[PDB]
Amino acid sequence: SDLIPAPPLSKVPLQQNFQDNQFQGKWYVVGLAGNAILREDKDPQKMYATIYELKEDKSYNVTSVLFRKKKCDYWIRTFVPGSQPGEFTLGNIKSYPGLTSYLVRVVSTNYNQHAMVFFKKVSQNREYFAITLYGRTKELTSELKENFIRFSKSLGLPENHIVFPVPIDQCIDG
Ligand SMILES: N[C@H](CO)C(=O)OC[C@@H](N)C(=O)OC[C@H](NC(=O)c1cccc(O)c1O)C(=O)O
Ligand SMILES: [Fe+3]
Repeated sequence: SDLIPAPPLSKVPLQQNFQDNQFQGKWYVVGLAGNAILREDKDPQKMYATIYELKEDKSYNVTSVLFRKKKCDYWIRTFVPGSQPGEFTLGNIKSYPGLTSYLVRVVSTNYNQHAMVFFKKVSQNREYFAITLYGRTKELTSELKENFIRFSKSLGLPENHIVFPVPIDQCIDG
């Protein structure tokens, strides 16, 4: 119940010329970091997928599919376009008990291989933040992973708060 403080938004770059149409589709979480994320070598974090779908109103339908307790859970929420392109807020925030704020900032992406996305939420008055290294495939170059590690560290996170989920085939394919 001690959190590393969220960084100031100045330390989180924004992906320039964000193309919402090109960001659509399935992304694999090849890297995950955050002040509430901890490496667990006893029971390692399994890889999951997050699928982005533009609706007519240009807001995203965001579905995360995860393999947990031998079934696939489906975490659904809406990302509403924020102050500038590549920046979002959470739609229908009142339906999530405790949530007072939620921010999404796409830091960098080339749209067809990889992406880094910054998340910040204030839940039960506690300020959580996270970065995900998204991949179009389950594997990415060690270079991109090291860059993700360097970015996470630049935001105050030590490497025991930086995990690389293990590739799986259940649920996240198809
Ligand atoms: N189900 C998967 C793990 O199998 C999962 O929820 O991990 C993703 C991660 N973002 C997360 O939700 O874990 C920590 C959790 N959430 C965050 O730290 C978090 C932080 C910033 C933005 C978010 O949407 C978050 O969910 C928490 O508050 O304890
Ligand atoms: Fe979450």
